[PDB]
Amino acid sequence: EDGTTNEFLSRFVWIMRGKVSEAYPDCDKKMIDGMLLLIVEKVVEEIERGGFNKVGSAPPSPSSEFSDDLWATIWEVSNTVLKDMEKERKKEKMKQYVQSPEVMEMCRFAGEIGIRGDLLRELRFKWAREKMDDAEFYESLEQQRDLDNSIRESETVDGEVEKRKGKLKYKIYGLELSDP
Amino acid sequence: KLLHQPLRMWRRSKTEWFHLLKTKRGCRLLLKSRFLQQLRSSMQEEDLERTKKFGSEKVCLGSSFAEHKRMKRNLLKSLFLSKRRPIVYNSSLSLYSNSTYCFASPHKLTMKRRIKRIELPTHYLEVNYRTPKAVVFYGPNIGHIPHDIRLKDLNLLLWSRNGRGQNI
Amino acid sequence: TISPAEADRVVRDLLAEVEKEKQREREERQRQGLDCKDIDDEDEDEEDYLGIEPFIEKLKKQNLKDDGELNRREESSDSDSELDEVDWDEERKKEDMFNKKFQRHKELLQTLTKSETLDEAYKWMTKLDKFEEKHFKLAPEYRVIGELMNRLKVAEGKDKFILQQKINRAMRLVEWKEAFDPNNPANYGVIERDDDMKERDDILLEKLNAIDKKLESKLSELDHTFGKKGKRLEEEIRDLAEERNALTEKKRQPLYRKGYDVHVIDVKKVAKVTKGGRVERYTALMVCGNYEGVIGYAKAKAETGQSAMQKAYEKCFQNLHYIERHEEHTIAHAIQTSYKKTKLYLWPAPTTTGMKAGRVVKTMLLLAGFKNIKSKVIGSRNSYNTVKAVLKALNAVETPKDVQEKFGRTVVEKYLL
Amino acid sequence: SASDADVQDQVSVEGKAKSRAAILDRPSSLNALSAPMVGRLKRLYESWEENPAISFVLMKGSGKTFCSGADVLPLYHSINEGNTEECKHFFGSLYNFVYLQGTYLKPNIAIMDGVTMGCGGGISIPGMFRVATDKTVLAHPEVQIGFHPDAGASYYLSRLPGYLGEYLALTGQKLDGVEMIACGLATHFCLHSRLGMVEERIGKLLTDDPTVIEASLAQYSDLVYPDNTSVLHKIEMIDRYFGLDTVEEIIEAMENEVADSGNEWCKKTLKQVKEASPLSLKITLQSIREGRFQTLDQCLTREYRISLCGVSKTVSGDFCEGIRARLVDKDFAPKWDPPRLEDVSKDMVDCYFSPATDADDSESELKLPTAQREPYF
Ligand SMILES: [Mg+2]
Repeated sequence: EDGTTNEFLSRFVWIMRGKVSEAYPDCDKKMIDGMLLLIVEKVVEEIERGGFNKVGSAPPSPSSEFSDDLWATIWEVSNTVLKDMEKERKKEKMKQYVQSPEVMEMCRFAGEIGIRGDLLRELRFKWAREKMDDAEFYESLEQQRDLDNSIRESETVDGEVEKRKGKLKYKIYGLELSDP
Repeated sequence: KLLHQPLRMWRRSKTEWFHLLKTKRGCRLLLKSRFLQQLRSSMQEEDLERTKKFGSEKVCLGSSFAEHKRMKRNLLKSLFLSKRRPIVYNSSLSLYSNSTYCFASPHKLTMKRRIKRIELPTHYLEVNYRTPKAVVFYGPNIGHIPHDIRLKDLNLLLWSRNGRGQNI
Repeated sequence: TISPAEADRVVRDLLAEVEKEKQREREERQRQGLDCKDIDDEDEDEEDYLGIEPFIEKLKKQNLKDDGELNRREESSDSDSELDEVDWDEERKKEDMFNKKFQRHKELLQTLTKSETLDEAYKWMTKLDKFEEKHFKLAPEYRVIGELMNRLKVAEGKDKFILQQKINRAMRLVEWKEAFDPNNPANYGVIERDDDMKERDDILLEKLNAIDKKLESKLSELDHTFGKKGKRLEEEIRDLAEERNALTEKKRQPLYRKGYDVHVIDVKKVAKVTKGGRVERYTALMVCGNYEGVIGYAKAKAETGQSAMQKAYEKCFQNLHYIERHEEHTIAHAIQTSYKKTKLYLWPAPTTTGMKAGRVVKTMLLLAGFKNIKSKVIGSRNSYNTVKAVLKALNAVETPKDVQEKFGRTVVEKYLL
Repeated sequence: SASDADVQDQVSVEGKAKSRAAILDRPSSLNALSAPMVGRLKRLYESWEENPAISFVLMKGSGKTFCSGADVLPLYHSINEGNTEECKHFFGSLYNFVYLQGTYLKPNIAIMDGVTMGCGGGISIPGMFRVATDKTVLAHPEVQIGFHPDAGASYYLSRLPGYLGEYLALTGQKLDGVEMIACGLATHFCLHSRLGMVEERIGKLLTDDPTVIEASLAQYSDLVYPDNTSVLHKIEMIDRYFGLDTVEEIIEAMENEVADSGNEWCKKTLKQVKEASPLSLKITLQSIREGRFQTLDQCLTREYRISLCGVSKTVSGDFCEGIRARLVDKDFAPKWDPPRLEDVSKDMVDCYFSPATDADDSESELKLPTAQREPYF
């Protein structure tokens, strides 16, 4: 879980540093560093309050430490960062869904029929897209099972009572050799 | 077709059927009758059933794969959400079972023999039966010659690559 | 079905409806003036619409002559369907096989609605998934064909042509795959008694394993046993060995493959000489094929010709080759092989040529699925060496796929160039 | 025609049972990429992807050099003649080939059997499999010629662990094959003398599965571990010094440590830094740090904008001066348009990253078939 939040912090700092330097140009860099620290502290306070969902679903009241335009820009930058993560994770899943064996055998049969060129590529991407939809529906059912299991467990307890920024980790041919 | 009668009593029955064809009015009324309409509907259903020998219902499922799956997604979503805390469940089960039965039932070749139908040479002969007159406009087809010989026997003479529709 | 009394009712109703329409039109005309010369003596005596009156008089006379049983079935005239000769037991086993699978399916869907815990619901969902992926699974080729049929209903012109050709090819491939799949137990038979087969093999496998454990334990307790108890354990071991031998015999059921044709090439009487005279046996050579590129052969020897043919028929599915054909009708190129002193030549031909071959070569090429080949057997016409030379020739043909893999280059048909 | 017989000799094809290999054979320029070579390579790879009889593809080099980068002398002579169109066409062809390599539907393997510089890494490192040998030397000396590490080099350098991408893009430091395995830029390693063994094994595989190809490459590959004197054992220095906000901060901190600690690595890194153009050092740092949080089509887009600004001589002529000094006159003492780092302004380096599509022009933007390719890497 540290990787996703750390990437969010890295993207958010990289955007908001330029946003703050454009916003208050006359101030020196140390003021920018302090305001970036305050902004990231407020954002991680938001995350520790209610996750990444409330950072992208509905705007809360702004803090009096920042202005309303500053909180609006922070909200839009957070939306942009989460959309970039959604697109990147979707592409990383397409990487393994295009090459999945069901899509591979359907493409093998299609090419053996004579379907080549753009039509074959289109059908490949389609079949990968219905496989992605099936697996994400399966994962949503699994997550709902987990949440309902946890809430019913918590409700039945009441009845049953009374990233290092540059470290090497050498791995070759799928063999981890990081031990001293 | 649905009147598989014994020989002697059908031969006695044919006189009454021949009297109706004596007049133009009788032929018109036989054409416009619910008897031949039921015969037509049963033959339509019978011709529909024979298509399943070619795996027609599997092509129908392959065409409609996404919405057939979406029915199961809807059923699982309802039986998760409205159950984690029943006519909907019975209706969805009946629909999914009807669809699964319609798409997965194998072809049923019955005991009753297929009726042999008169062919019309409309691929290359255009007929106006009023005079009668006809015009040739195309060439014949090797797969449409109305002989009652099986394909495996006749392949010993023709040596045809059958299945492409060509005269090969 | 339809009762014959119901047929008499409907034909009498039709004749009555003719009379009612005639009298109603006569009434409508006669009330409005309009003399009825076109109704009387034009729909009663001088209609003669089909020229059927002599046929009526001929049929009326032939219906008042002989006596039999009036409701006796006879042989049909327009009979000879001739493809209606399929064993009905397999087909009526397919019906309740599908019915048992469907009832199991309905039971799991009804159990999915009777859960109370979502862990249980997830478990029965996974059981339903494993059931549907093993018994109600649609092959991916049908999904490709369905997508192509979806494009085809709105296609026109050149696209309609090209999609029709592609779906024709796909339908041929899926029909072949469904008919001749070796993994389907429906594609097998029994031969004359010399998932049911799956479980009847599993029960024998478990029995054999149990007997082997028991035999190992008794040999273990026989090693340290001396005297009369040693003899009693020896007899017990012999009984166990007899049971295991009988159970091993019960698993050896030869199977034939459906959709294959088996033909005799040669039945010969051979002889061996003893001091009592000549000992005469029969050899049978037979070939088999599915008309789709698969060909095999077997040679058997027995006391009679029928028994030799039966042993060869049981052995004929044990050595099957797959032969590549060009466009399902001919060979890719001209091929010349020899087996011993039998030289065989084969020449490919265009698509309306036919098969020019002698009977051994013609039978093997027919069963492999070829249509347009010319051939010549040069030298010795030993039928068994001819069979072996045909199989040697058909396995030495280099297809355009083979050339493409051998030379690392693209091979194109010249008319597509 | 007959005039393309030299291009077909420059990019050879070797065919195997279910695989094709593209071979670079320009020994005069040490396999440097020209515009017809990139056009031929793009045509070959498009046809091989379309072919369902080909399972995977290869890229090799003949000689002691895999690929020495792009052939910049032709572009220099074209820029000298006024028109900038030839440089433009070469650049969108090269970036289109790099984008094709990054999004390729079949497995692709690169054999890196020598010196790899510049866009030579750009055509191979986006691929699925990469084989490094004991003769493989990877460097990025684009800042010392007056140019920037383009062709997707801002994509894979920015994704290295720590701030090693900045160190490599600013100093032009050589990487070996073992170190390239350690950095994750190479997938497999084998000796030069053992390459016929792997090449014969790979040639007659009849599989589409990348797992089978990976297992075969690992089985026939060599097992190596980085030495004690490797670059990666000094990664903490890279994160300490090259992690600073601006270039002058890095130079000042390294100078302060050279005054205090007298670190020989710091002196060598200073001698590496001082040989580069001040403008392209700043453009390089900005593009390396911008490319960390964006996809390949975006990285190639602003790399195209930087390239098309650097060839128009809008704010500087350091490209032509570096090319002339290090390739034509060969006195190897260039004089940049800003002699110093402090002369370079924020507005000058923002001219390279500007949306030139907003200037009512169309061919100043990089076209990419993102709809047809539907990117997934
Ligand atoms: Mg002779």
